[PDB]
Amino acid sequence: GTILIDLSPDDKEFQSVEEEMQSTVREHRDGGHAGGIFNRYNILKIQKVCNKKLWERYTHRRKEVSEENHNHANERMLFHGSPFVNAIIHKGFDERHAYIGGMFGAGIYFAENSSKSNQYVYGIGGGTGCPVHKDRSCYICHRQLLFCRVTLGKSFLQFSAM
Amino acid sequence: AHSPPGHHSVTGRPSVNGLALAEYVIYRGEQAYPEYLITYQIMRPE
Ligand SMILES: COc1ccc(C2(CNC(=O)c3ccc(NC(=O)c4ccco4)cc3Cl)CCOCC2)cc1
Ligand SMILES: [Zn+2]
Repeated sequence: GTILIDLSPDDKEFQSVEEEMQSTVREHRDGGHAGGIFNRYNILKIQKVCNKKLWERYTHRRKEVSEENHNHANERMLFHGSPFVNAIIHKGFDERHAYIGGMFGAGIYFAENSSKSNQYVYGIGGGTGCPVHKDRSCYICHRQLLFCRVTLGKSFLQFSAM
Repeated sequence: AHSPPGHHSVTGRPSVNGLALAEYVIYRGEQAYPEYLITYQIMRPE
């Protein structure tokens, strides 16, 4: 169902996605323990994910939400990092697999800081790091994040102690 | 889990670190579309 369309670096769409990725790096209170030590990324590839079924499911839900919230889907573009990225692009997000209780309970997590999502690519707290070197701060191994279109609707504001 | 009644998502907003941006949680997979797949390396600072 899913095809991946490679974007060229001269494409304005590659550039705007790269800029969102780079400009949302921050320092983390673990000194880089989970996601590694860095101030920026080397972007190797950006692919557009195309899946007609998943898109129609998304727009169908988005309209239901919008109609429940004074015609406002409250759609954002947000990062998702986890080890499940390759299953997600084929099957879509599935809340049945998102039963792990994090700080805001079970559910599907997204972040505004790309470096926050980077902390989860190798698992909770960075897991044991990359498969090849067991290094959470590996500068060699390729990582993957998703930059996703997300419908928030009416969002419960939870202030966090972080 | 499920959204708090009368809500469609949760916003987790850091209140201590004033430079940390928000996180968000949804409870239905159809409320997100994975639009871009980004392959990258982190870079060692100089
Ligand atoms: C094992 O590495 C993990 C990384 C991050 C998490 C948290 C965020 N997780 C999610 O946002 C999440 C999102 C999506 C899915 N799965 C799919 O959508 C899916 C579709 C098809 C197969 O899988 C699974 C999860 Cl666990 C990070 C903080 O703790 C809470 C869980 C949990 C485990
Ligand atoms: Zn490695």
